[PDB]
Amino acid sequence: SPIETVPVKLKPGMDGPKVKQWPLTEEKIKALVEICTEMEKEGKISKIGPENPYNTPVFAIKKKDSTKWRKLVDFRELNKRTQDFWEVQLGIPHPAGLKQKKSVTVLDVGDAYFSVPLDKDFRKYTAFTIPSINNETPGIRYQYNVLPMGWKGSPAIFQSSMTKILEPFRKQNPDIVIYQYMDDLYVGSDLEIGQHRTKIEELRQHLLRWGFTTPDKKHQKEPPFLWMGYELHPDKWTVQPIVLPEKDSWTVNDIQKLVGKLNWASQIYAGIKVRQLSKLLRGTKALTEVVPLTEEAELELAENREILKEPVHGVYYDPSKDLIAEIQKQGQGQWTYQIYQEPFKNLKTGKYARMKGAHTNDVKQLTEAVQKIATESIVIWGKTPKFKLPIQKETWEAWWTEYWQATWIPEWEFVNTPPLVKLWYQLEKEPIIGAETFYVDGAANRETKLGKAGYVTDRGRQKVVPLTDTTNQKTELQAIHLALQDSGLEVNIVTDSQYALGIIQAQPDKSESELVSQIIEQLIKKEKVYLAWVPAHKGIGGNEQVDKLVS
Amino acid sequence: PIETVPVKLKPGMDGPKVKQWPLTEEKIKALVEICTEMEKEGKISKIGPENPYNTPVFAIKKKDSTKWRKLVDFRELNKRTQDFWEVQLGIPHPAGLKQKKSVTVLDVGDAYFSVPLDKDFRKYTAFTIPSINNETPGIRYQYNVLPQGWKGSPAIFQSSMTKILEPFRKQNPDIVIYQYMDDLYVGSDLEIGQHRTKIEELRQHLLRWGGYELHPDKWTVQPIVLPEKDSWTVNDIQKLVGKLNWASQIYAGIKVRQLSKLLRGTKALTEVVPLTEEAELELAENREILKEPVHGVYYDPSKDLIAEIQKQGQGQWTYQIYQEPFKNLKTGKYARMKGAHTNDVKQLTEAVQKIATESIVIWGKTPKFKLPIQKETWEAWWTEYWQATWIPEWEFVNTPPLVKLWY
Ligand SMILES: OC[C@H]1O[C@@](CO)(O[C@H]2O[C@H](CO)[C@@H](O)[C@H](O)[C@H]2O)[C@@H](O)[C@@H]1O
Repeated sequence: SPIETVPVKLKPGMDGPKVKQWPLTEEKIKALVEICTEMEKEGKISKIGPENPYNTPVFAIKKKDSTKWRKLVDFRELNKRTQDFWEVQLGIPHPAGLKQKKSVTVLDVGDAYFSVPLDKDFRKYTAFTIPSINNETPGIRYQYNVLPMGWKGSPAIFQSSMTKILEPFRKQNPDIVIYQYMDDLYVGSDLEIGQHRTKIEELRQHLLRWGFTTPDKKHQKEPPFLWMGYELHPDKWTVQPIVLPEKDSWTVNDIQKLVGKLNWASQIYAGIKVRQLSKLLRGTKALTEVVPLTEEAELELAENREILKEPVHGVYYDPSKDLIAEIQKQGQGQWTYQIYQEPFKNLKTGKYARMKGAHTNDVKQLTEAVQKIATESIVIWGKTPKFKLPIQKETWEAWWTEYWQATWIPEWEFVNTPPLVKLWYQLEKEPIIGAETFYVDGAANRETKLGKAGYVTDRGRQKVVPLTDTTNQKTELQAIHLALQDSGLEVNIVTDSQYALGIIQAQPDKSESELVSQIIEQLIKKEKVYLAWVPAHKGIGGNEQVDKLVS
Repeated sequence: PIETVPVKLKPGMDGPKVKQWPLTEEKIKALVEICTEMEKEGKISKIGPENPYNTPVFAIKKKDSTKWRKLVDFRELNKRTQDFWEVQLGIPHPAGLKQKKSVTVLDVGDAYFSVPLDKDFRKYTAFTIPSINNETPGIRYQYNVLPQGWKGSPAIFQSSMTKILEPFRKQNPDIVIYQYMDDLYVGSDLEIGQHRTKIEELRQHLLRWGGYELHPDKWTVQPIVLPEKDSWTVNDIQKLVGKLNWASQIYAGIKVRQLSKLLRGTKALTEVVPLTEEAELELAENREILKEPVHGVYYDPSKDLIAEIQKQGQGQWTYQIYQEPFKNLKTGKYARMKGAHTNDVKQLTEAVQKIATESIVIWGKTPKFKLPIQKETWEAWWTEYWQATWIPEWEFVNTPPLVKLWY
């Protein structure tokens, strides 16, 4: 309570909220009055009158099981008018980032927000009114003297306040680890439990001087500690149990809940997949829309359910050993990883399944997975791990030598875990002797959406295909598709499309486009392909003849 | 007793609101040591979340001096800051710096820490130190002094800097010094050992009031080259015609009439076509034109500089600097000399620093880079290899190599 307040402002040019009070049942009014009275006695709020013009609605909501009433003030209007804040909560602590400690305590502070005073000049804005019953009186108005729940600035101002209060204790006790998450304090030490407990109550006393209680109901002295959704044992940690929906009939929203639970489970349960279930979310139009599970989605769900049946634990971090990250490929652009220091003793797991780009290959996605894990490792442990990757050094070598963008992966060892990541074809750097040469071209009418794709060859072959509902870029892709379709196992192709050349040169193995996908399929089945470019409309060789033909 | 210079953001622009990225343990520890010391010396002040601005902070270790250097990426702030062309506090660029045997670059950033910053502008300088595993919330500071990395600090300190160097510059008229950001570039035509010493002298003089060696004289333009063969295949000629057809939007009077007609018909790419004597003449003229710089290209100080880089393999990197498309002011080739040859990203980051350093020397400012790299690959690693106290503007391009024009 005696912390200095943090000054806060409205946004420039804006006044406080002036929102009418929704009428309310006397039962709610009576409960609001009771609660408000207690808060007033405790000094959290003060009575104000009608000469303050601001207002925010107050609602009354029921308790978890007691039937006790709960006061909510809907500050949506005040929040839009309150200045922005730079948030200081940069991330979420993760149990795999903890080192083993000899003595551990988890504590909370009680009434955290209501222990921090609010800027005196800002208080008028937090005005709310308890209505009379059917307007018997205008009603009773209060304003906040402390950080309100539901105000945009409360979390940051509390977090900063608590950092300032713990700063003296941290400096004086540098071999005591304090994880501070909002009002929740994890405290680990290498002290004997007698001396550790002494230090705990020194800490409690320090918080009490500054107006922070530490109620015993929230003081945990024995493992397993309940912390940040986990269970901390001395040697190992556990996610609190995850229960998945078990519907007969699934809506979009049900699926969204399921994928979410699975993502959360994937931090420790290896091999979780959500691609087929998430596919169900595409192109839907209501949260209430019933969605039948595809066969793939059902198999994916059952696979995950198997994985969940078995118990799992993570272990804690030992800084004197290396971090090792191992990735397996799961198919359809899905990846799963484990992070460990000793074999079969995971710190945590994870998955990477994002589709970046219309056109890509497994080597790029593996590179993205490496980058994701590398970022997560710096967040959690402040360093980057060594990688074990299911890709040969020859494959990686062929990739970064031929691919034109700069690329890199840090120190990694090949691990033989099929399926391995590979390039699925490689364009020839020189024209192939003995191969037929195809001059391809496609053109579309911007206005009509009609076009043609075709080719002419050094062996006297030629073909033109009419296309409907197409584009310029598709007719060019279509032209190459035709050349691959009608040619042998070795072929030289000459296009004037920088677009089509650019896609294919990057050796994609998958695409959101069915046409590109077909082309990839074709490329994989050839023995050798050389793909060359010429500028259009310069009357050059075969290109001129083929351009002439599509016309 | 010092008076601050009133400073404004540009009209209609707010301060920077850029999020801090994750930092390694050793960079966090370095920043916490540096920032508590700076807080003690009053150069920065601990702030809270009621200040809504932020700028990323990280650290770097130069290769020859292995203490950590704090680096606040004020690119966003600098873009939003008032021009000092208008308060007449800008710094002219001396031609002739590029004509010197050697140029030595000195980190002169600390000198800014003796001049207070306008009280109403400090909130825009906020930065946040992260914590390993988010054990604690971020810790926020703002500057009370001219901050390093801010474009305004050289402008405001400009009057003071000129006084400090007046004796050195009158004692040494042939030395040329240009100040860019936190850096002082010193150039001379003296032989290395002597040049160095006068650098030492300068260092001492600077210390009293309160490097990297470059040889611009040996940066060389790498022009477009046409292959030379005796037997030419249809594909060779096609590749040749497409290259010259592209070079014709840069150079004047390049023809492909003669080489192109050699390709009439629908021919196998492997078929060798002998050169007409006329096409051999066409090739000759084009070769000669490609040989000498383009006529009509001059630097415009009111326009931004742009740099493109292409990976060529085996440690080689081509680049072009221009202001308008196809009107290159400089084309070059960067080569890695480390010996490891293993890391594309480190090479590109060293290429970017070297190209930017040349622009500072030549034109007095860095270009905006078009980087041949995935945004996410660059952002995963580049700070591991950065060694400049400035950071240039950049964007990410995925441009497949149509013709390998520059190699
Ligand atoms: O690398 C791009 C990445 O850098 C950030 C840092 O968070 O900021 C810089 O980005 C651009 C690089 O030129 C500038 O436009 C910008 O001013 C600079 O801060 C991110 O904004 C960006 O995603």
